[PDB]
Amino acid sequence: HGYVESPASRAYQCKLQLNTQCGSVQYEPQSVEGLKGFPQAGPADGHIASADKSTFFELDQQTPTRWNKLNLKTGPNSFTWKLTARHSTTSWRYFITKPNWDASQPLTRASFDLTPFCQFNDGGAIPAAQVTHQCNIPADRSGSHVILAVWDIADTANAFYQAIDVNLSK
Ligand SMILES: [Cu+2]
Repeated sequence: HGYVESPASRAYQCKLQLNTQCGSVQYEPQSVEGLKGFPQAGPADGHIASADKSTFFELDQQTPTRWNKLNLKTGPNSFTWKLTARHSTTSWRYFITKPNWDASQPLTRASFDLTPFCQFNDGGAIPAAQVTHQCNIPADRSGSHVILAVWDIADTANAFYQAIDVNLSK
């Protein structure tokens, strides 16, 4: 269990009350857990941000103004997870929406570039309670986008899904 605390994920911003009417996830942003195997398997289209758990379906809403967006620059960024339970880990992956994705429609695999812009494969090692990855957000993205951070667990069928709402500039 864990969440991306910086830049604050959509679920974490629900706990901080930067996002409103998120439902149960406000009280458990670390628990956005579904099956691993994304994108070949994993949470169904339209239900990625919720990890396809019905109680988190508020996170599957998508309008241009629904979610509070962090104003980030492209290029070097840092993504920091807070882990409330440090599970044997397969990988951490970071995906970003395609340049011409539609912020008014549900998030699907077609919304995202399915090649993650960076990936860290831990080989089952136990991570620390705070994990930070440094990657370059692609420069060809501008304006409103969603970054999907995915944590694949090595010794279960599960993964944690952390959508992050961003507004990108040079
Ligand atoms: Cu856990």
